[PDB]
Amino acid sequence: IEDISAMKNGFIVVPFKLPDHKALPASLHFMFAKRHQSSNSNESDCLFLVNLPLLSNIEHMKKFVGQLCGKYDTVSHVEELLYNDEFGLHEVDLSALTSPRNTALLKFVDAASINNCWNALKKYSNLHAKHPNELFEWTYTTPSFTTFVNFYKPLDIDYLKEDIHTHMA
Amino acid sequence: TATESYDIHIARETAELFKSNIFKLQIDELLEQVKLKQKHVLKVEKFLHKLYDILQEIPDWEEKSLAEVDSFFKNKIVSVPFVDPKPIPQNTNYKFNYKKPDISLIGSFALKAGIYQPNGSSIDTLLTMPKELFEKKDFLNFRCLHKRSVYLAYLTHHLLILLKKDKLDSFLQLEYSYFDNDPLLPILRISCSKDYNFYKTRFSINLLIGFPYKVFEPKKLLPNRNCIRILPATPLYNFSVLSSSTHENYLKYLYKTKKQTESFVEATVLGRLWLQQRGFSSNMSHSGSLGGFGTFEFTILMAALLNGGGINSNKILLHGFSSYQLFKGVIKYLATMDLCHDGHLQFHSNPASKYIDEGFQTPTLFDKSTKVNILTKMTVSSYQILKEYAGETLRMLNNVVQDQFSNIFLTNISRFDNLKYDLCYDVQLPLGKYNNLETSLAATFGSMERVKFITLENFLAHKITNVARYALGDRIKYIQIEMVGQKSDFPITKRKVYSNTGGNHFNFDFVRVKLIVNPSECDKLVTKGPAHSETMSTEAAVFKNFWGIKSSLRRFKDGSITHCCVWSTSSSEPIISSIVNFALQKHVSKKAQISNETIKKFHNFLPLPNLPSSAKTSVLNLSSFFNLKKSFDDLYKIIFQMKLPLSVKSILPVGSAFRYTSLCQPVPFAYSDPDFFQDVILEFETSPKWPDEITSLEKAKTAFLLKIQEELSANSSTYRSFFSRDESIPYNLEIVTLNILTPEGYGFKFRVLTERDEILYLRAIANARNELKPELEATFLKFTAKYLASVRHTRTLENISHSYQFYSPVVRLFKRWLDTHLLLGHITDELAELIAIKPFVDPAPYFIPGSLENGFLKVLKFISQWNWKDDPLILDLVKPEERLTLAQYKGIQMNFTNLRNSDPNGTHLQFFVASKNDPSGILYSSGIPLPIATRLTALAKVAVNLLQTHGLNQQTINLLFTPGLKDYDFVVDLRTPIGLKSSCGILSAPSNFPENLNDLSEKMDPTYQLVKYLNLKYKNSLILSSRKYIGVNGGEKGDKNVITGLIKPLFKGAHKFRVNLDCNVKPVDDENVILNKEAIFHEIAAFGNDMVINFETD
Repeated sequence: IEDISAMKNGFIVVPFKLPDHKALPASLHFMFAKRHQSSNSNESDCLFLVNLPLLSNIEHMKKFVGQLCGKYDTVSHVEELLYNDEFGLHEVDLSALTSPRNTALLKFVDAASINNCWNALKKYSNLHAKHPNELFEWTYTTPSFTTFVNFYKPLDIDYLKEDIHTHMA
Repeated sequence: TATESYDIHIARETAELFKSNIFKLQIDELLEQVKLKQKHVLKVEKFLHKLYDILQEIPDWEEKSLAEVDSFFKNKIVSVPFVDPKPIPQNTNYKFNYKKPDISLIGSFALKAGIYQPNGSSIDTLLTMPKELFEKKDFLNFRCLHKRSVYLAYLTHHLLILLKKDKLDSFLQLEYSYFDNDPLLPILRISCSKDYNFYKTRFSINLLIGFPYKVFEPKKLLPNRNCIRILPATPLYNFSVLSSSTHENYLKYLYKTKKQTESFVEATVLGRLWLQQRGFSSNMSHSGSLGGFGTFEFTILMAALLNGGGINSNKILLHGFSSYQLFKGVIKYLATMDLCHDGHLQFHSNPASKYIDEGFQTPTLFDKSTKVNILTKMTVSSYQILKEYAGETLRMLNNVVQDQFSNIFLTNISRFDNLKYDLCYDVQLPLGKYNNLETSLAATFGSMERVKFITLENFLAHKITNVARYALGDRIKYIQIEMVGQKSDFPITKRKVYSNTGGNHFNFDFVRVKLIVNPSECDKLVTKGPAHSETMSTEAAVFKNFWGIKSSLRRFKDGSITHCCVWSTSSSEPIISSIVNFALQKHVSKKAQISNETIKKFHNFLPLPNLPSSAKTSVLNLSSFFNLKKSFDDLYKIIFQMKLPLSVKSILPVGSAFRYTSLCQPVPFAYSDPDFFQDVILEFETSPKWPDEITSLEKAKTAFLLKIQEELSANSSTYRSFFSRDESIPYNLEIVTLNILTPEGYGFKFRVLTERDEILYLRAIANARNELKPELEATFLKFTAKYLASVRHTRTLENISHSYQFYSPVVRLFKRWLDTHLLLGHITDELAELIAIKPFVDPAPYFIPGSLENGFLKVLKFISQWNWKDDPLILDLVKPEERLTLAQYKGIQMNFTNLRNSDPNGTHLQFFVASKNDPSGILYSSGIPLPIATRLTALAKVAVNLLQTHGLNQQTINLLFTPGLKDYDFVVDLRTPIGLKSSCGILSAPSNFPENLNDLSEKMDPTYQLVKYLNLKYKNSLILSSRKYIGVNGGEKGDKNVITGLIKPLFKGAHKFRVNLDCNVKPVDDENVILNKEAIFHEIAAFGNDMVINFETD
């Protein structure tokens, strides 16, 4: 298993060490990455990512790429994380109809940034076999009590008023 | 006229044809199923033939004094089964003798109406003592009965000798018993253990000793005559004596009728089975059993109705009637023609039967030929119950829609007292011996009582019935007193049944008082007594004496002053429990110990609201819900009267509180309660200006809510309000509710519904690509349930609940049970509500539930037996006798069979639950994971089995509400940093809303959101379950939750790596992957983090 650096379909295997939890007895999470091919203009210089860790966001992805850059002394700037709909909330466009799950695109600022990252990922994918302790830990965002109860809070009236008033004009 | 008669007859035949034809085929099949094989009849007839020979060889002995018989038997194994009062030398001038009997057969076997019974059946062999053994005064003072007992004893002795000789004694069993459990009539019973061995036939032989027809003047043995000189009439005694002379008479009468009427035997089998399922038999009911009306009485009644029966002596049944018409006609007569308080039936077994509209206050079917009251063995309480079962069966027989055959004949309703009855009280009565009764029994059991009641057991059962009936009044509908542990058989070495059980020397261990409750009256505060006047009426004196210290005077709202008793309600028990305790201890025995702990345990599993006097509030009290509605009503007026750009057309409250189904009763300011915010649908007058796309439509709706909120905040500032997102309609991201907090402390959430909404969802389905249509259908279903169907669901349940008073607390307890087992999160409230209503709207062959225990156990029993793969649940959501027609019912059945055509195992849809509100059967039960449905069925079976095995008690009730948490891939313990029991409005009190409405959230369940988002993330691969009501089911502080996890079978094995697998996986090689358990576990632990206390994995 340690010897599997890439899947047959061209996806590089990108493992992370899992942080400890008080309630659980070094396990890995496996993300998968491939260069995205798209004739769509805003999907340029993207890695197609399969199986992102819980609550992945741009800050976490920038940290990861930065650790890669530091380890392999290279330069890579991440622009955006696209189509990260972890909870399936936007899976169907109801708006359009009334008139790739578990996956996302990691978009880089230019062709050089992605090429550098991709080269770094290739070497990263061989660590499992050669130096498993050199794999990076993924530290989950850990939602607080406040984060969960926030879901119950009122909508901001002034934002709402503005949103509605403008849209209705 | 003949042509008139014929036209009516053809009209009736046509009207009855559909059910008639179906019933006949079912009857044919049942009869084949229970048919006695000729080989068995023939095999016992062989033993019976030998028995007749043996008996014919018993030699006559000689006229003997009591002293002489005593001497004769003293040294022998056999005892004389003398009845109480057994004869004394000083009071017995006559003597005793045995001569060869006339042998004959009676009962079903003689009529060839026997059926295969797993338990077996008896053949009644009649042995008539010769007329010369009797003096014409022998009907008096137990003379004939003492002569009878010696005759039987002498027979039993010589039979035993002759059986030993033929070697038959090695497989034959002899014992004494009482015919029809009549203690005046001991008999000998012969049975087989494993050529004359008839063991495999399941027969037993009863040797009945009878008297010759008319040996005693029948008029001297009339029910109103005295035959024990000590004067009070002795109807019980007289029946035992007189009917001992009429056994052959009745067999002849029944045989003649059978010969005249083609379907008589078939109808007899139907009657026997109908009575058997309902716990009735021919046995004496006066000693604390349900009966006095078995196969024999059914056939005698049927025979009488075949020779008249009308008020003007017209025929009720015709000789050519099918077995269906015969059975139905007997049931209809039993249902509608009163034989106790208001009338009786007269017949002639030797002329037309005539209903007479005067009642004797006891069940009466009177044979003018023989002077026998056929119904003597029935108590009033047994008859009243029989008549109600008859009424229910008559209704079932007239149902032209749902098939009732199984309910009528195939369902034993007598196995479990707590299902058959609403309340059952165990009464210990350690009365001691007969000589102890002066102090152990509050009423006198003297000479007059022994003459009337014959036994202490009869006297006692009647006393307890009469006391409980008077004490309870209109709080009950029906009552049965059961002598538990009563025995009918005794050794040939004993005089009678002896007992030392239950701290007494009488024939019972204890007494059970079993009640059918009247829910409109059962828990009322006031027991109403006679009017108060200047001098005490007899009725008022009786009332005062009966109630003692409990009796007082009270002024009613109408100005009347009457004698009454006032009781205290309790959340824990019905007033009935207090009354039974008080009345039995005062009027039956100071030693009585009354217990009914099961009802209290069920009561205490309903969460107690933190409201004034909560613990003293009836389970039937709905004030909490009414107070919420009153608050809503005030807000309704304000909004309805607002001047807005469109006028308000409808404001329709659709939350659980509006139909009395909220798990917890609503409490002011209890905003931790999951049901705190009550949904309300707001509709404006129609307008062509609503947007034609969903985003703009929802924003336009929100614009109207903003105008409402603005006006509310300006001029009704004791209301507070805010806006909330509703994310529960998948893919509609712009729905906003206006949440209003009333000054009374209640919460309402308003959403707008337009005439454009449904059109847009339907268009979305039409527009979606084929692959996506299912998802858009599911969205539309969620929309329909919330916005459209919620109004009819709520109106229907609110309305019919008034006729089903125990439904509200039963469904609430059911939800609590579902939540303790982590099911409630997957089962919609509406589905839970519709399953729970089944025993109320479709009770047959039971009665509508009249207690919390009765209703709750009926719901679990229903689920335990519901094969949801094979059968739909189709409900007529109506009050007791708008019902589905035959065509509508079949159309719904076809929705089910269509569905099963492409979903034959219920993998996609398990519980099909339909009604006039939802003929699709799937509005409230779609999208449930199969493992969840199977677990619900499994738990109901576990529950029913636990109760069948270990009985209903405090320990097993506790177990019903304990999750097992076994068979899961993982189990996570959660603890929230703040306990919510108090702020949920549950007594282990909220008093205001927070200054900043952002702080409402600080007392809301964070674990609810946690589990919601976990399910959204892992929908494709996992099934996660948790408690929805942490305040109720989270322990003493309401802070503990649990998440259970199941890996979907689709993900227990490896798969090809694909981009759309939607699962957290690890590679197993370069082509294949497998679900990564350790990673998933770490994700879940990290998601809950500080709230995750324990994590167990398979």
